[PDB]
Amino acid sequence: PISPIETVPVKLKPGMDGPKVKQWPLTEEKIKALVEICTEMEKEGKISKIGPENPYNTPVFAIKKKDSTKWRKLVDFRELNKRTQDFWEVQLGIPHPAGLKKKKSVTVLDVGDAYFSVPLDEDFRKYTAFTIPSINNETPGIRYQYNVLPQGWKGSPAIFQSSMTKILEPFKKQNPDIVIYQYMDDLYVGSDLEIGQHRTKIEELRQHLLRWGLFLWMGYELHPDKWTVQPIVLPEKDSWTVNDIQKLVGKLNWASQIYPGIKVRQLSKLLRGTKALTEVIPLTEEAELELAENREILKEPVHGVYYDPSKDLIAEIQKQGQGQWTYQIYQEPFKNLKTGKYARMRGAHTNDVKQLTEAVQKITTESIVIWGKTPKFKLPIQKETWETWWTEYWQATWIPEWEFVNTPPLVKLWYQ
Amino acid sequence: PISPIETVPVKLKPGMDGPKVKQWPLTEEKIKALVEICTEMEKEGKISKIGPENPYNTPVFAIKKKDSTKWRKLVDFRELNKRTQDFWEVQLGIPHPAGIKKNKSVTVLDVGDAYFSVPLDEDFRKYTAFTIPSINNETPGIRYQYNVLPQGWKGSPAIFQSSMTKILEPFAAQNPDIVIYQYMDDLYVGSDLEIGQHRTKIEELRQHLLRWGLTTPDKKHQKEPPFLWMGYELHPDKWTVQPIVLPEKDSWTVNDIQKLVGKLNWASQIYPGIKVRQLSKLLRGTKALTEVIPLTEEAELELAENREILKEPVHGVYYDPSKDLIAEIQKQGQGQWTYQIYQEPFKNLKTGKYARMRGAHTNDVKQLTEAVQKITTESIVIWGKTPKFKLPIQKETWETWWTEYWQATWIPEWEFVNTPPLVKLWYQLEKEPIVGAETFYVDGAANRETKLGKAGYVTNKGRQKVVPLTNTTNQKTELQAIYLALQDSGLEVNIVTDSQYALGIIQAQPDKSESELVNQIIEQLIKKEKVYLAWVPAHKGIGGNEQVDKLV
Ligand SMILES: Cc1cc(/C=C/C#N)cc(C)c1Nc1ccnc(Nc2ccc(C#N)cc2)n1
Repeated sequence: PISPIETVPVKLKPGMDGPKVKQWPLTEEKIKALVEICTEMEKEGKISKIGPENPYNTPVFAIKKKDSTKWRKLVDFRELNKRTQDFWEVQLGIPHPAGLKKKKSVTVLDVGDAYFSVPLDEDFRKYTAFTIPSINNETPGIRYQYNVLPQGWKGSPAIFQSSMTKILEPFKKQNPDIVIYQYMDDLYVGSDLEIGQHRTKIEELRQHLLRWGLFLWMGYELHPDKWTVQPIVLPEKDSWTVNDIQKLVGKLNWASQIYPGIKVRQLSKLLRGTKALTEVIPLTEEAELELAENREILKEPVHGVYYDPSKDLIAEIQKQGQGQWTYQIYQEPFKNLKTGKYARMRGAHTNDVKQLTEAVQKITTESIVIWGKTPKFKLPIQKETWETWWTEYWQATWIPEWEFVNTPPLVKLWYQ
Repeated sequence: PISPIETVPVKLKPGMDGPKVKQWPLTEEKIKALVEICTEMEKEGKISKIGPENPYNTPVFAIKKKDSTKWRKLVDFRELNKRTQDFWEVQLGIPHPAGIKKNKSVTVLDVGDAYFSVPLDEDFRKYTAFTIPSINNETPGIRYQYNVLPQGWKGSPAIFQSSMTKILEPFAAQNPDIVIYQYMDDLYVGSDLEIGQHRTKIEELRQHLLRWGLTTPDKKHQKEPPFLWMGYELHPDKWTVQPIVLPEKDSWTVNDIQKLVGKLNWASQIYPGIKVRQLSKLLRGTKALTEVIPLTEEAELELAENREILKEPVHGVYYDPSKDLIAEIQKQGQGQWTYQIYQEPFKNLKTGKYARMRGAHTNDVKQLTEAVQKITTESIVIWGKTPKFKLPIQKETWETWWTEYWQATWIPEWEFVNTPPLVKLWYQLEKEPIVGAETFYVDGAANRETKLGKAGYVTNKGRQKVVPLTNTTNQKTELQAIYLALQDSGLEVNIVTDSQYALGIIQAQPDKSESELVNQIIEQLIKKEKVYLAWVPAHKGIGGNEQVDKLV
């Protein structure tokens, strides 16, 4: 058991009112589970009803976790999280573990609970106002307020950072070769052991987190070594067509704006003149060399690619068909800090949006592990279609920001 | 021994203070009439007299309805309302008949009394002060302040409703077999049981409100079904929009056609088939609602269908959560789709239409999709669940589309309803180049200043063409050039363009656009057997792009 008798002095930012965010409709079943959940939460004083004198409101919906089919309450504190994260000093997020992204494996623990044993600044509680909607609006919403530290609030991890540091000392001082990070209600633990000897030190981290206080039996396995800026690649054919060359030249033209030394003069010189698309063109001397020299320029790494802790990370995803998706996290155009390709876990999964949504999650999880801050996505979906379904496949206890690209990137296949 | 109605802590907006609005000179009678009202009130406990301290006066007036023998006071709180904080008015959306379970019996209870049992925040009453001028300005004006939610105050409803629900909350909880909608001075209750038990439980209730001293007019709800609410007609098992027929005129102004669109739009909720396109094609950037614009023959043949489908009233049923909830969409035409949501054949809980997002390009499938979505939420909102869709589109079509569309896309559970017109893809571009088909290198270019350009192509078979164009754009030509290659070519053809733009307009497989050009291109595509579009980077001198023929 554990709980602090004091509440850290919290306030919003200057000239910024509270989150008056509209609540979006939820399906009955989600509403039922939210009602039950919010009950025990009241019979444990984590929350308490409020009146009409509270104008503020935050979205709230239900989800399920990775494997378990038990309804969890997720609150979209985005709108607050920005206005609320007025500051954080010497409780500052966390010097980012540049070593976390280097360990063979990494597990993701759920320490969201520990938060619910810490009072909140009385004068602040009015800002965490959320509503359990009513089907059809037949009855008014069931508003509530928070007394304990709100999960998903980007303040809770900061406020609790004090108590947290200690619940770990006996463990950290023990295995100093291990790195532990904390983003939201998530505890990221990575090591350099055997997947089997990895589970070990972790079971020690649960049996330990139990007595010091705290679904605490939930973790994920990552592998930060398998995360790079993938190389761009040109074909290796013995027989080239006008189309093949036309595309090759098209791709090098694009990649030229990322790597300087890319020359195409010689390659297209063998195109000159209205030839048919399906005709075979042989490679010349100049060509063959030019291609080769171009690959060489491409095997190296792009230059001047640096992260800027201040600025925000852009993230693009492109649907490639057959359940394959491609992405690239960056801050400045043509300066990817990372690029990947999400695969097929569920075979002939006839659902693009479920995929997109798992994609966005993994991509975000990675972004937290690398730079300790989620990216801003550019999703290839219609705002309309996305807002109607994502929450039905979401499982993370956090939520990135996102916009919608409604113009087909020519790029789709180059990154193929 | 009454139980008190907990008061609601109310304060003003941050940094702002109260009303110092001057009192306007009245008339002997009014000032005298007010004294009448005002006295009775305080006698009842509503208000009270205040001293020379309280400097918060709010201007009061005095009005009589129309040809009356009674006077009615009117305290203008506009000043205090713009200073009072913000409340959570739980009226962010009224219910929908479609989503209401049938009630065998439904009572009503006037509570225009209880309202006066709900106290105004003690530390706030002072702000609701007003003064009754006295006669002949030979004395101080009588000063009063409220001890109960004012009839025109910002936070009155918000607090009245809250207080009430909190009082009902525990009763509704032990009586799941009833419903209680709190619309104003009326308290509508419904149940589904023997007309005997009903009335009784209504007593079990009237008794409840009595524990807070809340007295009510003996359920002699002067009312009784049918009820007219927010434009509907509710009965024990049916409902419909209040009869608002389509006028008979010859003088349709920007307003007359604007006050016929909302009627059809609102009528669209239940009358199957309401359309408003050609009548929406008569108001775009206008403003002066007086400018009487002509009724095109397009909007005419439309308004004539409206008038006849609006003759035979159509009723919507009630929601029975036991049965399946189904929705059907039909392509009307011109970005027009109309749907019907029902649980049993023809007993539509509600019906509707969808108007294409006025985008330069879009095809039938993208729309069918947008509608499905639009419907989907609206159903979550109303019934808390997704309906099963019946759509005019073969599974096979849909698949080909979502599996090939560049964007992510999805449609909840649905089945193909063969009710023509069917939605379809009109053509598909080859994924690889076609062997043996002529290869058309096309290109176009206009002149920024002279608006003069050329469009044309050159091929492997020596075939050629460059056309001169007046009044055109460096994008237009690029398209015409494809138009040409499509016109002068066989049933199969490989086209090559350096237009990033022009490729995009077709990578979206639009089946209809605003631009007539794009449309003949389409019409052209549709006619072909196999088409392969290929792009190459411009100005890189690439074998084929030796269409220095347009720059000329
Ligand atoms: C939205 C609503 C408006 C009014 C009244 C608004 C006004 N004016 C009255 C009630 C009781 C309700 N709420 C609900 C909730 C569930 N079932 C019902 N059933 C039901 C309601 C009316 C009639 C009738 N006639 C029959 C059955 N009503």
